[PDB]
Amino acid sequence: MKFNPFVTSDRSKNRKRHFNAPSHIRRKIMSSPLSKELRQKYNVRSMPIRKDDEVQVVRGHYKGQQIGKVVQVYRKKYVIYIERVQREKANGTTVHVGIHPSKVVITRLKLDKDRKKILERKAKSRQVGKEKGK
Amino acid sequence: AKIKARDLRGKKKEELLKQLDDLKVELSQLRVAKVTGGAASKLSKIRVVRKSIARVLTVINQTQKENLRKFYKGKKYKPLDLRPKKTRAMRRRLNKHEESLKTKKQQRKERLYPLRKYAVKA
Amino acid sequence: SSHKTFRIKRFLAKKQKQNRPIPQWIWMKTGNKIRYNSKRRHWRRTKLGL
Amino acid sequence: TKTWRRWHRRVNTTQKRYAICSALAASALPALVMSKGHRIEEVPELPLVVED
Amino acid sequence: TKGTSSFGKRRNKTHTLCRRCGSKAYHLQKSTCGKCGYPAKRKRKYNWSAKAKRRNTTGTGRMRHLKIVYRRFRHGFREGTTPKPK
Amino acid sequence: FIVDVKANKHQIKQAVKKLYDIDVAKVNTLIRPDGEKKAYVRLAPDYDALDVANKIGII
Amino acid sequence: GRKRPVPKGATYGKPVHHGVNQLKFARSLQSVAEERAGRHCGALRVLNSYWVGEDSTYKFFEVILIDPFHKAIRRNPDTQWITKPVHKHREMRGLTSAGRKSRGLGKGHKFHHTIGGSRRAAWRRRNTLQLHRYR
RNA sequence: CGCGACCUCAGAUCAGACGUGGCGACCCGCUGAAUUUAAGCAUAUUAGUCAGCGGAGGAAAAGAAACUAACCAGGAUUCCCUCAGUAACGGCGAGUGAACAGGGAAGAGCCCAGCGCCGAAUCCCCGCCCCGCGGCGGGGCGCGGGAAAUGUGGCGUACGGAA
RNA sequence: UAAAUACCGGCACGAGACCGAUAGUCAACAAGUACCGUAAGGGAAAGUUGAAAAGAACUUUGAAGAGAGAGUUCAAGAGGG
RNA sequence: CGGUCCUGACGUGCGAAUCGGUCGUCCGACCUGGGUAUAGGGGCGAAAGACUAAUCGAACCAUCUAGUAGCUGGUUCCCUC
RNA sequence: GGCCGCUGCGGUGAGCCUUGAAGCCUAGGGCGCGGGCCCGGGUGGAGCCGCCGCAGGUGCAGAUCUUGGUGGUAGUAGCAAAUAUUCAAACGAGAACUUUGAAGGCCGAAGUGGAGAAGGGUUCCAUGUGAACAGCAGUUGAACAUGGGUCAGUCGGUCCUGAGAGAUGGGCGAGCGCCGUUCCGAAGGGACGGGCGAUGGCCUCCGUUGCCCUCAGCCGAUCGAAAGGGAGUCGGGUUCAGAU
RNA sequence: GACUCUUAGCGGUGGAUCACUCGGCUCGUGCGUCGAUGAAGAACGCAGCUAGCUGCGAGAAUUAAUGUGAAUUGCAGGUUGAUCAUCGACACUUCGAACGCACUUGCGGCCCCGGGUUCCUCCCGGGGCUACGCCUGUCUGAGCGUCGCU
Ligand SMILES: [Mg+2]
Ligand SMILES: [Mg+2]
Ligand SMILES: [Mg+2]
Ligand SMILES: [Mg+2]
Ligand SMILES: [Mg+2]
Ligand SMILES: [Mg+2]
Ligand SMILES: [Mg+2]
Ligand SMILES: [Mg+2]
Ligand SMILES: [Mg+2]
Ligand SMILES: [Mg+2]
Ligand SMILES: [Mg+2]
Ligand SMILES: [Mg+2]
Ligand SMILES: [Mg+2]
Ligand SMILES: [Mg+2]
Ligand SMILES: [Mg+2]
Ligand SMILES: [Mg+2]
Ligand SMILES: [Mg+2]
Ligand SMILES: [Mg+2]
Ligand SMILES: [Mg+2]
Ligand SMILES: [Mg+2]
Ligand SMILES: [Mg+2]
Ligand SMILES: [Mg+2]
Ligand SMILES: [Mg+2]
Ligand SMILES: [Mg+2]
Ligand SMILES: [Mg+2]
Ligand SMILES: [Mg+2]
Ligand SMILES: [Mg+2]
Ligand SMILES: [Mg+2]
Ligand SMILES: [Mg+2]
Ligand SMILES: [Mg+2]
Ligand SMILES: [Mg+2]
Ligand SMILES: [Mg+2]
Ligand SMILES: [Mg+2]
Ligand SMILES: [Mg+2]
Ligand SMILES: [Mg+2]
Ligand SMILES: [Mg+2]
Ligand SMILES: [Mg+2]
Ligand SMILES: [Mg+2]
Ligand SMILES: [Mg+2]
Ligand SMILES: [Mg+2]
Ligand SMILES: [Mg+2]
Ligand SMILES: [Mg+2]
Ligand SMILES: [Mg+2]
Ligand SMILES: [Mg+2]
Ligand SMILES: [Mg+2]
Ligand SMILES: [Mg+2]
Ligand SMILES: [Mg+2]
Ligand SMILES: [Mg+2]
Ligand SMILES: [Mg+2]
Ligand SMILES: [Mg+2]
Ligand SMILES: [Mg+2]
Ligand SMILES: [Mg+2]
Ligand SMILES: [Mg+2]
Ligand SMILES: [Mg+2]
Ligand SMILES: [Mg+2]
Ligand SMILES: [Mg+2]
Ligand SMILES: [Mg+2]
Ligand SMILES: [Mg+2]
Ligand SMILES: [Mg+2]
Ligand SMILES: [Mg+2]
Ligand SMILES: [Mg+2]
Ligand SMILES: [Mg+2]
Ligand SMILES: [Mg+2]
Ligand SMILES: [Mg+2]
Ligand SMILES: [Mg+2]
Ligand SMILES: [Zn+2]
Repeated sequence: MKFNPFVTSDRSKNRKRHFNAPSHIRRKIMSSPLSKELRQKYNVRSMPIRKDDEVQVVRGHYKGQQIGKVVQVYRKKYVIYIERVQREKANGTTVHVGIHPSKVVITRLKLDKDRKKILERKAKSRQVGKEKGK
Repeated sequence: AKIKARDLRGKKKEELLKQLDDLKVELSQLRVAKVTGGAASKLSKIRVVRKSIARVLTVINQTQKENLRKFYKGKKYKPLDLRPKKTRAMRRRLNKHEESLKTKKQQRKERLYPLRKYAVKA
Repeated sequence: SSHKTFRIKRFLAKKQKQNRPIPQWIWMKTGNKIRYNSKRRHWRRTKLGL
Repeated sequence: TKTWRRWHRRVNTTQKRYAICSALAASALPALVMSKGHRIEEVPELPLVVED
Repeated sequence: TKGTSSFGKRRNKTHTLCRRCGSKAYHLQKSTCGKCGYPAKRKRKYNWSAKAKRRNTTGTGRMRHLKIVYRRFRHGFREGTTPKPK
Repeated sequence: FIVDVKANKHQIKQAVKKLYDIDVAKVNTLIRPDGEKKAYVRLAPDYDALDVANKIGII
Repeated sequence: GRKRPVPKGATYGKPVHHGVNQLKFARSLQSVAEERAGRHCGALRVLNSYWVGEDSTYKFFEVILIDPFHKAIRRNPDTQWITKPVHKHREMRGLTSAGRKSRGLGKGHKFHHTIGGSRRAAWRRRNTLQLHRYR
């Protein structure tokens, strides 16, 4: 149950906020879970998706075990494009099929200084939380 | 290359002006190319040149106004631009010193009868 | 009339500028509901006031 | 509709306490509890009391 | 000649656009605005027309200064200071 | 040329002289029905309008 | 006195409201004087006024005004109360002595129709249906 | 005749400030109807209400008795319950209509003029120097300039005060 | 001269035994908009493809709108009001 | 410039006052554009209660107002007594 | 009296539901005196219901009811004011209407001609199209879409005042404000010239100057005419659309 | 056989019902802030392709700074920080209480600069001023107003 008297349970308000969130909030919404091995080796459960990460598709018509590289993150439509998840149009052109990041599992992150800083921050937060809990 | 603003603070007004004039000439050439029919590359560079103009002008203005504030810092009368622009009511309100100064009679009253700290047994 | 004032000429210029159909490349946006310009104005039919 | 419709009601304290007593008395009968629908079949004793 | 025939003699106007409110209600011979009373210092506003009151009030325009005023009040009208440089 | 509505013939002549380093004989101006102010700038007889257009970039 | 500004003495209504001649103004002539003095002197603030003369057709008063932004007034702790914005145009709202005289306010059983802030306040308190949640 | 004071009154693009207009849910001051009810209608009612005008604030107004009471007396203002649809008003018809005491929310008191006594002991402004400076203030120096005796400041205000 | 007091405007909020596109604000949408009146002013109608445009390549009759085949889709018995 | 008669045409018209023939006046109390003044119990009227934006024996717009009506119209499922 | 019906809330049905909810159609099977209800078939694609209580903006055939849609009339009334068309060719998928040539006609210089004022505001010009509009049709358009086009010392506004409107002073007014236009105003910021003091130019002589001396009426600020008053441009050529 | 009626199947016209809801309505809470340093409101302009809506102001779908940290997207285009959010520096067209006089965007005056002149006057461009009322102080004044000296 929610006890904070300054956040809503209003369905309409939550939908409006989600569909009108600015880009830097779209980034936070567009988060995907790391694989089992990455999760074990980083102590971090999820990471906002980036443009050049290897991922897998877990649900839908394109689910499988193949490793695909993200092509572009289309924040306006809340979908991401992978390098070989695509269908065939009528004329013969191949266009990409959008997939929600919540149905995708990250396989190998694109590391830079800021990404590493995010990972270490999340790891430290989970460590302090576990110390408090136990 | 990419004209930024960090590398312009340390410069001097004359080369700032000459860079601005060169940028304006480039923008004029781009607009001529646009009206005659040119390349989408130049059409896209038009906005880049416009933003470069904007940032050069704002750096010039900021440096000039900070220098002028330093000039008028010690003076008692200064331009309305350099006066603080709060709301009208907050400009008309009594200032901090004179809304706190008090009469000798009631200050003597306060010093003779200070409000004490006391407790009452249950 | 041929005898105009600067203000009335400028107003007519603006109305003429805004009397225009929509470009088709807006029709392909994501959240677009516009299908045509519903604020058109034909000189014979609507007389613009004034 | 108006905002000054009589929304709230008033009940005497004596009969409010009467109702509380009646509810507590009914909550100690296995027939009444099972009729209300609780799965109390394996419960050892219906006035279930546990230590502090 | 009471109707159709007499409608043809209407060729010169009685109202033009006024400088203050931009509505075609500036009487030319009177030199007064029918909607806002432009020559008068005070805005023309009446309590028997709520629709007219709400058609052009503070909520209808651009709010150029007053929205910035609200934004600055949210922080208390700070001046002279800048955020801590990196 | 197309100039802004606040320009007069003296300013237009001086601006053309400054920007293009040419001599100006006379200036005709009108305001188009669109709102922009067109300018007809005639040059001194010893300059060549074809050459000026070539250098400015219109042809 | 004050006569009713009605065209040609034609009050379209009931006979009770037909009079236009023998009517009187609610406020006093001293209050009217202070009002127009302050109205002309917009930047100044009116304190009080007194009586200096009268003839058949005129009365004369002297209104005491204070400039609120003079520092000799701003820096005095016993008379800087007049600089507060709440005292802006006292004579317009009937806060000066002459304005208060015609408001019928004061202690006692004679001023029962003013108990509260003012006459309007008393009327509003009395003419309101208090509807409690439980009544 | 001229010169010098004071008094009343002028002109300044004189130095420095201030007001104007907007919104108007709530508030203060004026002005103020008629539909309607009375089974007609004129007093009355609608109603000090709508319309109209002016003036503010974050609240406004009120406010520390020229009070209530007739008791073994209470003790500024404002708000809630009750007093009470009561006393009273009313072609005594229709209708209208408080306050005191009691219980609570809050709770805070003060200042002048005047009579007096203190060498005007009082205040504003311009200049330099030192500091502070986005609420223009503190200190030192001017045989610097004004306001003020047609009355500034200190003590002092009905609970008494002064020596 | 603060407090207890008032608040259908304004800046943020939270909730509801409320209405659910002829309802609820006139206005769920480019609504005080289109439009009407010389003017004061008056003032609407108008939501929904699909999970994803995958929005029908190509063949053919016709000048063309428009059809017959082929194809997408789970469904065109969802073909751009 | 006006509008007699045919009481003609039309009379869901070409037209919310038009058409045809026939008619009155045509140097004057003449016809007319633009500017200007007079505003609603008011204007203006060679006077018909005429005209005052298709509205005049008291214009138009918003509000008081959801004005009152002893008077017309309507008033939503079943069975049983 | 309703185990008649509608919407929402509190409890209850280990209720129903993508192996298919609501809704809709049904020559299907039934129940109830009735209000109505339950099954079967089809369509549809995401929610719904029974019992115990609670609440209500809770049940339509009518109101010259409101909004929206659709009929008969009806392929009907009508597309009849102002004399009138014809032959051939071209483009074109397609010609009674477009264009060109020829013929026959009308307006008849108070015009069905050539140009302006008010008003309209891009309708003006070229190309392209023929979805919609032009009450038949269109190869056409004042339609639609792309693009172009209005050049001034000597045309006019700009200036003046007219009938009139309108500030300051003043008066009145609770007040927004109103009256008033020379009337209860210290209503001139100008100058022939002389002197005084400062300045630049070969400080010659003059100019820019601050003061004194001297001289001095405005009918009242200001607005008010694209037909009134008001100096000054004509000839030839030029575009697709502009020419003093 | 035509036409007419009823019924059912299918297909039309039409948008009822059902289900949805970035919208309202009501209640409650905190704050409770405009303007001559130019407000509310109006007009006109600004995007590579842009009409409306939105944002903005000749620096014109924004500059600077802070935070976040790899995008925007309908089509093109070219990590020492793209985009968003915040917003404290800068900037902010013409009207509008609206301010030189009028409201055509017409006509001025004073001062200082750069063209001209080589200040000698014109003329051009730019910048700063030029409203009403009122308070304090300053300067210049007025009066057969009350005086004093000569
Ligand atoms: Mg929390
Ligand atoms: Mg004292
Ligand atoms: Mg027309
Ligand atoms: Mg007129
Ligand atoms: Mg007002
Ligand atoms: Mg009366
Ligand atoms: Mg009264
Ligand atoms: Mg008080
Ligand atoms: Mg008295
Ligand atoms: Mg000054
Ligand atoms: Mg005000
Ligand atoms: Mg009656
Ligand atoms: Mg009756
Ligand atoms: Mg009657
Ligand atoms: Mg009466
Ligand atoms: Mg009364
Ligand atoms: Mg009122
Ligand atoms: Mg305020
Ligand atoms: Mg107060
Ligand atoms: Mg006392
Ligand atoms: Mg009783
Ligand atoms: Mg009464
Ligand atoms: Mg009491
Ligand atoms: Mg207490
Ligand atoms: Mg004293
Ligand atoms: Mg709650
Ligand atoms: Mg609908
Ligand atoms: Mg609706
Ligand atoms: Mg519906
Ligand atoms: Mg419905
Ligand atoms: Mg639909
Ligand atoms: Mg949907
Ligand atoms: Mg289906
Ligand atoms: Mg379907
Ligand atoms: Mg007749
Ligand atoms: Mg007839
Ligand atoms: Mg007939
Ligand atoms: Mg009259
Ligand atoms: Mg006559
Ligand atoms: Mg008669
Ligand atoms: Mg009338
Ligand atoms: Mg009625
Ligand atoms: Mg009867
Ligand atoms: Mg669905
Ligand atoms: Mg309901
Ligand atoms: Mg019906
Ligand atoms: Mg026929
Ligand atoms: Mg015909
Ligand atoms: Mg003939
Ligand atoms: Mg012609
Ligand atoms: Mg002609
Ligand atoms: Mg043409
Ligand atoms: Mg046709
Ligand atoms: Mg010439
Ligand atoms: Mg003039
Ligand atoms: Mg006047
Ligand atoms: Mg003229
Ligand atoms: Mg003329
Ligand atoms: Mg059937
Ligand atoms: Mg529909
Ligand atoms: Mg539909
Ligand atoms: Mg644009
Ligand atoms: Mg930036
Ligand atoms: Mg950054
Ligand atoms: Mg004029
Ligand atoms: Zn106006």
